[PDB]
Amino acid sequence: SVYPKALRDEYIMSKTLGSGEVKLAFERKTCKKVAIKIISKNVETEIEILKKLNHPCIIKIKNFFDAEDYYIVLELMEGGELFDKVVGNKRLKEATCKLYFYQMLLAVQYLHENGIIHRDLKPENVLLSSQEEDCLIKITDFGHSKILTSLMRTLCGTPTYLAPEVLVSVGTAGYNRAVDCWSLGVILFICLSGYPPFSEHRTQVSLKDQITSGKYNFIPEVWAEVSEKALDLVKKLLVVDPKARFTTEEALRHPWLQDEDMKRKFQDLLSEENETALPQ
Ligand SMILES: C/C(=N\NC(=N)N)c1ccc(NC(=O)Nc2ccc(/C(C)=N/NC(=N)N)cc2)cc1
Repeated sequence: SVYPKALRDEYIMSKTLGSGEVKLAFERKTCKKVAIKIISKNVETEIEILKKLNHPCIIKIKNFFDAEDYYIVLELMEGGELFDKVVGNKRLKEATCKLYFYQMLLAVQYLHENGIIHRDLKPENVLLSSQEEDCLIKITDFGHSKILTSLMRTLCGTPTYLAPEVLVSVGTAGYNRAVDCWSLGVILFICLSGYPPFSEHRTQVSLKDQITSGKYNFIPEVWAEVSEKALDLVKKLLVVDPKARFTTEEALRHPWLQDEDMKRKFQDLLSEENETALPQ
């Protein structure tokens, strides 16, 4: 078939960047490059979540066309996916891990402050600003995300007729955001080590069983490279109990992230990006 005429009106379409599919396009008005995500026919709440969020490490929506398929126009991230930096047991300098992870933490912190849980954080959904190693990252893909109740309403009686399991669920309610911190844990583990914590590669233990026990695959030889501090943070994010797991605030306060050089590099990268006159 063809691209829709409203899209064609504003954009010249071009090569595939990835794949669900992402294409290169040029905005006609500006002659600048954009990315167009095509979702073959919830997207309208993803759009509405993305419209309202404003953070430098979260992807912005430029335009939207709901046609035969959906078309989401976004800023082009020249560095591609973090996934490509970590496949085939490739891995990043610990310093590069920290810079990227710091930014992931700020993004997810901002999400959680604003009542949004992402629910699908993985290396594919972390985009790099450039092909430089030191760059900005943005989190994308909010198609599984949730806005943070019926429980609160339920607890306004008088539980004369209320079922025990509802009363039991009160102990653990309101920690759904901790799933994001788990994922961040897994991504950090991968970035630091070049391999996955939980995997069916050369184990008899099921993936499910590995995850619910929290018994990640530790290969000391791969990790001898890595600081104890980095591994300590991983350990606090890969905690099975969601009430005990580190929050993004706790992670940002961890020794590993008290790194003024890393933080300066990030502030520098932001300035470069931003780049109107001000009173004084
Ligand atoms: C230019 C380029 N890579 N160059 C390179 N040398 N690797 C890019 C490759 C992939 C790439 N990926 C994306 O932009 N990926 C996205 C963007 C948005 C989304 C969204 C919003 N998805 N929503 C959804 N419901 N699925 C998903 C994936 C950007 C740039």
